[PDB]
Amino acid sequence: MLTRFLGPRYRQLARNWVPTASLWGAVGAVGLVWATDWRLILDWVPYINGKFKK
Amino acid sequence: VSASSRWLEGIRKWYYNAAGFNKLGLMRDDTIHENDDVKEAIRRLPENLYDDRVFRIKRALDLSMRQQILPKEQWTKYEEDKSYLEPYLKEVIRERKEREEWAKK
Amino acid sequence: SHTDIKVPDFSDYRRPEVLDSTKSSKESSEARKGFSYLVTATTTVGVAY
Amino acid sequence: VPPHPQDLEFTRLPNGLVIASLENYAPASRIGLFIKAGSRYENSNNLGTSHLLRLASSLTTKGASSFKITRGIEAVGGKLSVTSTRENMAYTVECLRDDVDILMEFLLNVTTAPEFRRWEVAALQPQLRIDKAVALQNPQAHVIENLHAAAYRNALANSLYCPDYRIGKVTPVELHDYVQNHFTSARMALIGLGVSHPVLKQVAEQFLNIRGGLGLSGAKAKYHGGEIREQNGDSLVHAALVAESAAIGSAEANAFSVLQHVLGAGPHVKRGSNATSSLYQAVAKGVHQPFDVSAFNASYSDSGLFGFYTISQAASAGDVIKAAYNQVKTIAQGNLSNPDVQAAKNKLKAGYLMSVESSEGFLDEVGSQALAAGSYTPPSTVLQQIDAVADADVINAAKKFVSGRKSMAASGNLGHTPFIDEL
Amino acid sequence: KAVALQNPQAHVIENLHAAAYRNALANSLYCPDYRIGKVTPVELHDYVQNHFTSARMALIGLGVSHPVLKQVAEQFLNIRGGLGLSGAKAKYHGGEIREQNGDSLVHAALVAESAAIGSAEANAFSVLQHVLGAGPHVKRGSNATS
Amino acid sequence: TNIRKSHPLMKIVNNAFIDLPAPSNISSWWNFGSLLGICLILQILTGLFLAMHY
Amino acid sequence: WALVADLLTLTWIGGQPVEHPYITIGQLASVLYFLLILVLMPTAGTIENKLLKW
Amino acid sequence: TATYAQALQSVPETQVSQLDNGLRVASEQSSQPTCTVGVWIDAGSRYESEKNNGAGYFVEHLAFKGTKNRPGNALEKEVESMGAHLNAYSTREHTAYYIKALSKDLPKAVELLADIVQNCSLEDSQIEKERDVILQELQENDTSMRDVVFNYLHATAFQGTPLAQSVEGPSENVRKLSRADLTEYLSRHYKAPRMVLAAAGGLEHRQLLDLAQKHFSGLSGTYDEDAVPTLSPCRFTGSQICHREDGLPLAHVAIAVEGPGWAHPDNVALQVANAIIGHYDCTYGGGAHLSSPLASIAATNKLCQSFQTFNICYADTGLLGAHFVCDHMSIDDMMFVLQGQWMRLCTSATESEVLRGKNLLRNALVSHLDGTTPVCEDIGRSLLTYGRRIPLAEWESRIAEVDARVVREVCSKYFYDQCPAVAGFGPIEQLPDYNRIRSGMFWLRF
Amino acid sequence: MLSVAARSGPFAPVLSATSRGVAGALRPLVQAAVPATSESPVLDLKRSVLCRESLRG
Ligand SMILES: COC1=C(OC)C(=O)C(C/C=C(\C)CCC=C(C)C)=C(C)C1=O
Repeated sequence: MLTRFLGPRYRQLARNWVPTASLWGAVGAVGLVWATDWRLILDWVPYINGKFKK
Repeated sequence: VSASSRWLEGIRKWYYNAAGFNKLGLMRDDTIHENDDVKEAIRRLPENLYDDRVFRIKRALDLSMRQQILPKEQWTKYEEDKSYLEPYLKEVIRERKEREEWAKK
Repeated sequence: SHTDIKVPDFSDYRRPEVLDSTKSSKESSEARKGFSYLVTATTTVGVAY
Repeated sequence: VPPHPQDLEFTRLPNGLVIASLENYAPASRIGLFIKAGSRYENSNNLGTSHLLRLASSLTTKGASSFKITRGIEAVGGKLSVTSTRENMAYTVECLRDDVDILMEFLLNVTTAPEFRRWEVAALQPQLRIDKAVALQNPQAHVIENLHAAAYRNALANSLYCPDYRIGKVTPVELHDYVQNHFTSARMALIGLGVSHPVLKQVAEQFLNIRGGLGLSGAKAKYHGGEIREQNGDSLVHAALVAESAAIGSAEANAFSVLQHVLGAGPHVKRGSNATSSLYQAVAKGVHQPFDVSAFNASYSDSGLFGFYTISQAASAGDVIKAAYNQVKTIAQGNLSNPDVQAAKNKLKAGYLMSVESSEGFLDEVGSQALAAGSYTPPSTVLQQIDAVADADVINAAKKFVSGRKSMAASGNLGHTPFIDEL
Repeated sequence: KAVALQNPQAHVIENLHAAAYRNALANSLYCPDYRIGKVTPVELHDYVQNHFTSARMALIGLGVSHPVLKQVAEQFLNIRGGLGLSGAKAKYHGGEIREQNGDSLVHAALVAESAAIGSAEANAFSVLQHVLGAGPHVKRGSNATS
Repeated sequence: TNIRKSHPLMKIVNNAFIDLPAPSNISSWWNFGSLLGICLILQILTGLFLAMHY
Repeated sequence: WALVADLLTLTWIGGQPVEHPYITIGQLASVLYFLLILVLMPTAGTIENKLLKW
Repeated sequence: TATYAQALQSVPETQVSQLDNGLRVASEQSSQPTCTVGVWIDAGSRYESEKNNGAGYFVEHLAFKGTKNRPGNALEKEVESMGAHLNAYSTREHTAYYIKALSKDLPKAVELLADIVQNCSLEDSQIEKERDVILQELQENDTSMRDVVFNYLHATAFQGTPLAQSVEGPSENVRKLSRADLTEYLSRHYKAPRMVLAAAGGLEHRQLLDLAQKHFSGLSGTYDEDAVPTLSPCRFTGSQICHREDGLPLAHVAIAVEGPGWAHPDNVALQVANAIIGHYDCTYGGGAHLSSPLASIAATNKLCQSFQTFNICYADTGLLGAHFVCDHMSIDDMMFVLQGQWMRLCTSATESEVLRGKNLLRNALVSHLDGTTPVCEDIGRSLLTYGRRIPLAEWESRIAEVDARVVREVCSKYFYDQCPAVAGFGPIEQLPDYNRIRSGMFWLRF
Repeated sequence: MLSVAARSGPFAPVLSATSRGVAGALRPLVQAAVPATSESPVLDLKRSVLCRESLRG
């Protein structure tokens, strides 16, 4: 019952949705970084930078 | 053939009796979970078997209600359990799976 | 007789980039959607804030 | 130059099956299986069985499921179709040449191995209602249906479309019995277009050796005559008036086919006055504006119907019919030119030739000939046969129409449409 | 119509008349299906004005008095002038209509032109009918004089 | 006609507590559905007279 | 019923100090909860089907 | 047996020559006893004004009613007596007059076409008869809901432009148009750089050219000069026209984006993608199990009585989409599903369906080109639009080139996030709002 | 001469997998679109005409 989903067309379907589903993670993460002000990742960022460290 | 497959048959017949749907007049296929394939097979059943199917299930839901059982004569025997659905179920599935292979290419 | 139907003139309403019957519209589309979409982007950006 | 053609190849098998192929060197292929199985071989107890059957052409066969027949054929851009007339059914199949073998398999499956499953057949019954509803939205369909009903007791009187009382009533046993009794070797022909003769002969010897329902084109249609009348208001009276002519492929048949072209089939010239049309000209002298007439010519195995078909305004119906009738009478009484006949001859000759220009048309005609006749008959000799119709044969055909116990169908506001009696 | 026509006899006698006459008697008791929804208030208006007139009419009363009826009639039923004559005149023609079915059973009627009502010849026919056989007389009877 | 069926509110109550086809058949193990509902409101109603005073 | 009586163990044991016997049975009952639901009850249902020729 | 590729190379070269004059004159020759000739003209409707719309229509009506050399029904009597058929059409872009004849009759055929296409007795008596005929034809046409919605769809998509117009013109022009008006248009348009004489069937091409110089010498004469224009581009708007009429039992809808037109390479990929979606009709056997998801769902959920894809195709522009007919309650579901097909195809076209696609096309093309009449028309149209006959092996190659990437690229270019022309007629309460139509031309997911 | 239909006259229906349901033969309409107010349907409870598999580059 897993099994159904494995084949040339599904391989094709996977690939056609790859740019999108990784552009969504890019949305997701930048989104998550901004909304919490994360520190670790945001120290790296060449304008954004001068809000804590001074 | 031999003397060992009638222990497997004996164990089968035991579990059957333990399952105890026969105590309410039911055949094995009366008791199948109605999923999508199963629903189609009930649909494909001819008028006589559907009509007997519904009466069986009406009987047992009635007993089941008044928390009773049938007399021991009128229980369904293991031998004699009529699997009327299976040929239809097999065929519905056979088709679903052909569909599923076509969907892959 | 259903042929007596012409569509009314919308020149008053048509954006400029779309004023010429003589020229394609496929061209200004980008800027036109671009423009209207920018507005919505900018809006969410602000809202987000 | 395009090349050397090929010739048609043609084989009677000793079980009575016919095979014909051309290799015209075409990018696509046409295989038809033509079967003496038309509505005429229905009886009182099973009417409409062959209609349901015509619709049933993609229900599950022994290895091929419905799903496959559909999906397999669409996968290659193929086509599968069935055409009943009152005499035959024709399963034809069309694809590019690289794909014959897959389409062949589906063909033989459809025609020799249908399962007609209970549930599939139940699901299909509503389609008779839709299918009929579409067809019958031509007034001509109703008329020609009632025409045949009126003309014959028998077998040709059966309709192309399932009687309303039968919709939902035609059983998988009836279809099973229909195929077993009519889809047999001696009732059959397998025509191929850009396949090879070996391949067809092989298919046929392997897959189409089926003996024994039935024989004979053979109820025999009994002509009877009489009239059917459908009150309406539709806008316009459609009426057909007809007498017994001549079986297909007799000489007398060709005389009728000439007489038709004397009198007038369809137009030739878009929005034309139809100046060489005897009937039209004749009605028009009497009748201001909107009408049509054409000569009507149906030939069967057994029998055939000739006369004419009028559309008019309801009040003008008698005038249109009575004009048209007299015009025929005028030919029967001997008023035909030589060149009048010659132009019909050209209209008919040119017409036949044009009907076989194309794959769909040629194939249908070769199929039709195989069953009718057991021959292929090349166009030069068709034209030879046309040419052998004397003027007096044409007169005598008109003479036959005029004196013959008549058959009539009409629909509309019929209160000015006459009665036979009154013609 | 649907109620009425659930007798097979209704269809038969309808087609019987259709077949027998060109004319007027061939018309059915029940509206043709194509006409349902198509018959207008002007058509009804014209029907009553042209047929419901004094010379086409009679007023019969049962335990009323003749004065009272004569009064009603002179007051309320002086309407002149559509039409005259029983008078299209039905033209007998003959021929046959045939409805394929399976219903259980063939209903068939077979008929020829007889005689107008109230002629002597009419009564001869009405006798010939009783020679040949109308309905039963005896519940579950062999119908021995039929 | 019967206003239990037609009236927009009562409709909801009718579809849920009145006319609702239920099995012929369902046992005492079925009753805990209502009893959760009873517990729910009884919690609310004793909760509130607590909160007046808490 | 094994699930229910395992749950009855687990209720008893949490009502109960974290100390010699007590620990390891509590540990085992823990495994058993997850084992019945994840592994053992699924396998029984497969076994039962095999016995019905289903 | 020969292969299919083998069979594509087999079809003879379509053979082009020109007169010293500008009449192109062209043949595909074959073994048939029977042929089709005549004249395809770069005249149109896209060519007429507003004043003088309906004109070419009005000529088509007059073209066959007599010449100076063949007065009254003389022409009719001639065509009929040799068993030939004579026929015509006018589109927005193209007029054709053609004879189906015996091949021995190719002398008289071309001769009559010459006479029609050059010597048209526009007799004042007759132009008065035909005005009533045409007004009748207009009343006829209003009842064809299908014929209407496409006229509407033209009217709204190309609002402003010559392409917005009907072929028949409006009532008022038919009523008013003069003898002068018509010979004006005739002088303007029926000149020889804008005609092909095509034939197809049992003819030699030499034989045809002889008949061209025999019967077409002097049109451009000497001539054209002065006042040839070409066509301007037509603006595509998109935009909705909604003709609400709850008295007609089924709705018609036609919805389209702008296409690129005749010349553009990427019509092949559009036609492939179109064929994937295809067409339905309630008399199609096999329902349920149809390949096309639109067709499948339409049939199972009775959504529909027909639909059809199209790629209508003008000079430098086009209408690309779909038409359907349905219950008043279905217009929404039908809209949804059609849009969803387009977008699935823009974003996530897969390889197999694209091959089905390609095959349906190869099958369509080859099936269509069967008969002298279809082939003659193809010579015909193609020469006016393309300048060559594009041979069958070419179209194959252009079909073969399309994969999934080609589809989802070429679909994206034309369909993704684009304003459509919409047209409705009938019980159309439930037709989506334009915004909501417009919003179905993109996915938030994508 | 033998094609019992396109001897050109009696009815031939045609069903399909793929294309659309057809009927036959001859009968006029045909010189009667031509004089006029002969409508008809084009498209109610129905089906499409000439139709399809019929095409282009
Ligand atoms: C026989 O079995 C039962 C059902 O199924 C057949 C029900 O549908 C309901 C309906 C639930 C009610 C009235 C209480 C729920 C309250 C809240 C606030 C959610 C009950 C009681 C029930 O016993």
